[PDB]
Amino acid sequence: NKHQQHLAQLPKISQSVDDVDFFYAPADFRETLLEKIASAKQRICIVALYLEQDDGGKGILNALYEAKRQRPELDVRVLVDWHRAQRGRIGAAASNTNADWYCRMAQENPGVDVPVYGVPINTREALGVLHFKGFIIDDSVLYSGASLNDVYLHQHDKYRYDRYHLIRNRKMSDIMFEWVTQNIMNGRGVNRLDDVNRPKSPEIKNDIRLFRQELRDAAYHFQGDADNDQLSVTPLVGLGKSSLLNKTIFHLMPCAEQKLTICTPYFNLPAILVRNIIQLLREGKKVEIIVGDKTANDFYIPEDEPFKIIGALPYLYEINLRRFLSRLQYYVNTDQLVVRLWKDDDNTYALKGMWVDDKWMLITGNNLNPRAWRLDLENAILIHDPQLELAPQREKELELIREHTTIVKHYRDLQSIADYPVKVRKLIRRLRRIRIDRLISRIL
Ligand SMILES: CCCCCCCCCCCCCCCC(=O)OC[C@H](COP(=O)(O)OP(=O)(O)OC[C@H]1O[C@@H](n2ccc(N)nc2=O)[C@H](O)[C@@H]1O)OC(=O)CCCCCCCCCCCCCCC
Repeated sequence: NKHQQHLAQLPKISQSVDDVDFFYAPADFRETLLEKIASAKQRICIVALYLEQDDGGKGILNALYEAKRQRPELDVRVLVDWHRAQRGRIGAAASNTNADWYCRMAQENPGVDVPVYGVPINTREALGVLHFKGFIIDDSVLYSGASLNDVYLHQHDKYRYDRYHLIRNRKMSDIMFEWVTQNIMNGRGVNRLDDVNRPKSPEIKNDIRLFRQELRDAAYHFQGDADNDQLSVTPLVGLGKSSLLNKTIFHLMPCAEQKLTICTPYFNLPAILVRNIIQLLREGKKVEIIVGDKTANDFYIPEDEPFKIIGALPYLYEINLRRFLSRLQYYVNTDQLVVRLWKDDDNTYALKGMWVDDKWMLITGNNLNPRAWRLDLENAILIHDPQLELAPQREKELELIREHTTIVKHYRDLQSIADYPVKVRKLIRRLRRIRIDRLISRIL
């Protein structure tokens, strides 16, 4: 079996069960992060899509400044997306940016250096973003898809559901930390957001081009020290067709002997992944797909509030799901295909991951969409648990993930375009007439 061989031959870093901690809620993740910031003695590397200027973001940044204040020799770095940091939300009131905020924070803390870098994966945000996940603190990585804001940290009443794994592993964290240092920190495109005279994009357009071309080769290189019959972790990083992550995602699915479970908050599977699923289904195996309700998509705008064009995305992601469910309705009937809609009032959904049987767990920022396949800098940690040492945590986590879901029993239980609000419905129909929906899909 060529797929199983790929996995068997992946380099693997030995992992102690006692150096792996699951957390099951945003608040716990927040507290853990604050716990580790205060405790860190060597380094703190925060890579995130963004670090918002809200109570959540402030909480984390204040704690970083405080850590550096009490340990000047501490190596503290924040890396966020260059483009995202220099704008407000799409279709919101143009405002003070996070980058401006980063500048005020430096000014307001004169003695203490917490460099905030901005990482452009492409010259336009829409064609590439920093989707590298990981908070690297000393010998450990607190790993999550979460960015740093109110909802992701559950600062107040609303939350955004992600996953949270802390892994103490000297070798892995070193590999991840050094990679970030070598391939991002010093690198053409990367500029400091905590500087009022930071450049604009026209000046670095060619720096970004060469940066992307070097990241096209983005990979980790390390010797394996663990065999395929012991708990291990395999850090994976990638961008584009050369991504080892994407190839590992590809080969994982067919390795399922019983069941595959997939999480994504943006359901838009590349054809090659859909074929994997169909294969599994045709072999009598089970496939579980846990996606958010459109109302739990962070692009969703309620009927109440004025409609904005970006608010059409969750509808498109649902169209994708309904089309996918309609094709495979037989397997829903046989109870092999289980599609779960997640919804918890107006809380939002951001879960990623793959589970292959009870043996592999992929924790990743990868949303298994065209964005991750072609555009964005993605990473992951692949946990191999052959002796089932993490079974209590795996089972507990999935139990909690599934709690606020309902199983789709037929595809027509999902709304069709006809049922959508008049402005959305109209917009979407026009896009489908002139096949623009097929085009936009590639950046979704
Ligand atoms: C009214 C004006 C109309 C004009 C529209 C054109 C404007 C385009 C320029 C901006 C392009 C943004 C690209 C973002 C890609 C990204 O973050 O990709 C990664 C992301 C998943 O990252 P993950 O780590 O999983 O985390 P999140 O899910 O929290 O990431 C969501 C990001 O999106 C931001 N956001 C969310 C809601 C909102 N209203 N505005 C925001 O800025 C958040 O602040 C955050 O940065 O994957 C995605 O986000 C998947 C969707 C990609 C969007 C594709 C480009 C924009 C749509 C296309 C234009 C046509 C309109 C639609 C017509 C049907």
